[PDB]
Order: sequence, then C-alpha cells, then structure tokens
Amino acid sequence: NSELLSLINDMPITNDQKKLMSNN
Amino acid sequence: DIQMTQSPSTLSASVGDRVTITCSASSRVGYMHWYQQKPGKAPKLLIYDTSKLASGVPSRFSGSGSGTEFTLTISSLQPDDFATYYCFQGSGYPFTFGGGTKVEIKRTVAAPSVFIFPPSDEQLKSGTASVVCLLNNFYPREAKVQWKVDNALQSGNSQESVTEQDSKDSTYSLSSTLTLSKADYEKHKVYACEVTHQGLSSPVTKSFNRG
Amino acid sequence: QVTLRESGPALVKPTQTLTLTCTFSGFSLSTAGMSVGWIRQPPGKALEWLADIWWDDKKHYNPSLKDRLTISKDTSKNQVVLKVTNMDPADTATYYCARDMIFNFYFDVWGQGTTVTVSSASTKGPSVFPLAPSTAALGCLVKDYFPEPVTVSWNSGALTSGVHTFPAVLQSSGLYSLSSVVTVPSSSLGTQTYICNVNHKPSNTKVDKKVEP
Repeated sequence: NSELLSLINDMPITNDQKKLMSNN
Repeated sequence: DIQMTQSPSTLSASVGDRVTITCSASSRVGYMHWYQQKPGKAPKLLIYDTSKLASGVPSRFSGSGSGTEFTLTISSLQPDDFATYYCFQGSGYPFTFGGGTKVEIKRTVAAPSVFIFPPSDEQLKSGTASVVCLLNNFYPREAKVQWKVDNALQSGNSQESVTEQDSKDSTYSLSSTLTLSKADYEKHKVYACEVTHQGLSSPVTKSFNRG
Repeated sequence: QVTLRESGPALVKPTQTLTLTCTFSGFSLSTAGMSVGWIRQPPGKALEWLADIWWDDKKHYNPSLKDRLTISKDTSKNQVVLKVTNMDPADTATYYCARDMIFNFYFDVWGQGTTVTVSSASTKGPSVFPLAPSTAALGCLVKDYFPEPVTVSWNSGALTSGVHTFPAVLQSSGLYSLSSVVTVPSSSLGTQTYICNVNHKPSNTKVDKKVEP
C-alpha cells in the first residue's frame, strides 16, 4: 500500500515506529 | 543526536577464534545494524535488525543486544573476515556510524620473497631513476628494508607502501622505492636492497650492477 | 540486482560547490517506501551520513554539514543529486549513495563510491613505467599524478590473482605515485603477454603498457 505508507511517513513519530508500522 | 562508541578499535585474532565487537550508543535505540568494509571497497550490510543475517552472509556471523548495548560476534574467524566493521543506527536523525573496528588475522610467520627492479629505460629518458624493491607475501607486518648504493646506507631518498592484509592467505606485501635523478644514478654501480623480517634467520640481500 | 553509481568531479577548489549524481537501476524512487541516502568517508576516518530523500520528497540533512547541503531527485532519469557548498580540504573524501526503505531504516545496497579531493593544486596525468621481470614478479610504476585515485588492472581484468596494487604514496613534490605488481610462472614469460591497464579519470587519462623482460 503506497498510500498506507505515505501516511505512516507523514506522521510525527520515531523512525522505529514508522518502521514498526510499515513492516508489521 | 546519537553517538556510537565502538570497541575494541583494533583487533588481531587467529583463524578459528571467537571474536566479539561491542557498540554502545549514547541513547536508547530500537535496532542496531552492522557493516563490513574491505579496503577501497564500499561497505556491505552484514547484520540488520540487531540479529538478522543479511543475504549471502555466513551463519558464522551473529548479532545481539538492546537499549544502548549491542554486540557483533564472529564464531570462528576466517581469512576473508579481514575488514573494518561499523555499527549503524537509523532509529533517529542524524543517522550515525560507530568509530569502527579494524580486524586483523593472526597467522603463522611467513618470510618475504624479495625482488628488485632496476629503473626502466623509458623512465631514465625522462630524467629520473626509480629503483623498486618488492617484498611479497610475508607476515607479521613488521619489516625493515635498508638501501645500499655501493655499500653506502641510504636515507631520506626512499618510500615504502605496504599492502592491506590478504583476504586469502592473510599476508602483507611491501614496496620500497629509491628515487634518484638520472645523474646521481649513473654515478654509482651496485644497488642493493637488504631485508630484515621475522621469517628470515638472516638479512636477505637482493642487488644488481647498473647496466 | 539493484545498482547505484555516483558521479561528479574528482577535483574541486576550496569554497567551490560539489555536485554529485547518483544514477541507479533495479528499483524506482517513485515507489512507496523507497529512499536514497548519501554517505561519505574522509581519509582514515569512519563513515558519516550526509543526507537522504524519499518518494514523497521528504528530505533530511546532517546538522554537522549544515546549511551546506542540498538534495533533490528526478524519478524520470532515476537519479538523485547532492550539492555541497563552500568545500574545504577537510571535505576531501569518498562519497557513496545507497538505497533505503521505511520497512528497514538501513542502507541495504550501496554504490561503489566516487572520490573527491579539495585542493588548489591542478590535475596532472601519471607517467606509466614498466617494471620488467628478470615464480617471477613484474609490474608497472604509476608516477607523478594528482589527485587520487587511479585504478590498475591487468589484461583488462583477466589477470587478477597474485596481483598486488599498492596504496599510493605522496612524494615531496605533492604528487602521488604508486606501483602495481603481479607474480606469474617464470615459464609463461616471453610467451604470455602482460599488459597493465592504468586509468586516471580525474585527468581522463587511459594507458595500456606492455610489460616484458
């Protein structure tokens, strides 16, 4: 999901949290 | 920002030894990553996500740690492992690497094959004479090479370049260049290179008579 | 396989701007999750991250080298460009580009790197002399060039074993010099031909010298 990712990236969180949410 | 302290900074171990490298971050981190780098080559990813083996990486390598303390461990060290190792964090900006750890491989003593090269005819036309002494495939890295022109020890007119450890036989190779002007060169007869190394019971001397 | 090739000037005067280009293949930067980062290595120093960029045009820079950094992309040509203003001799280093993903914030694939020297000195091509044989050793003397680096190969890369290429040394002239040697069967001399392939991109110089007894 290109859009689900671009959302996670836009969020204000630590890189670990983005990585956590994008892998999961 | 997040800094990384790596130890040891240097290391020497025999093939088969267990080797452990430590990285300690100034602040808490989610994952630690590790890079292997060969001389004049680009870094390759060894371990990612703290303990995950990158593709094409021998299970010989392994990772472990959490918070601010992580370690990389090479179970049974091998010749091809000569490299500089770096930890890497991407948990926060800026991204940072550790100072690095240099791994050398202890092997059995080996004596240098010594060669000598008189200046080429092509160089002698440009007006300079470079005499080259080559020590091939030796260990340990320590080696003394003295130049003698007509039995006169030379100083301040030579340079040495030593190779990076071999990734197969774990040996070093060295070159010693004596540089003279064509004029000074043709002023002398015998050019000799005297080598002293641990694998040599007595100093080896290679030489040649000008022309 | 994903590949990356950095390109840019080998030599650049102080205060001048460095413009690096990363051309890649195997993946697209317009793909979600994809990123490209730049990393450099000063002589005898550890690796330093510089900057990166993402498919959504998000950019990051290393505060140490701020505000001298400018990163941009062009997905059309599959390339990323990094600019460094006001260059200093201490900026002399090898520069790498590398792929990154948000699934994994590390650099899984790297370019081979390109070398940048900051100096007021001018470029000079090397002279390539034969080190003639007389197991037997032989090689080429690559003398008096600036700046780094120069690559040496043999028989176009066909001969690779026994080959030792020495780290360049800095002569008192301010010019670099280095040697490349190879050990070969004493018997293959005179029958087997050996050619050293010298390359000095910084001066667009290419030399192929035949070494013989």
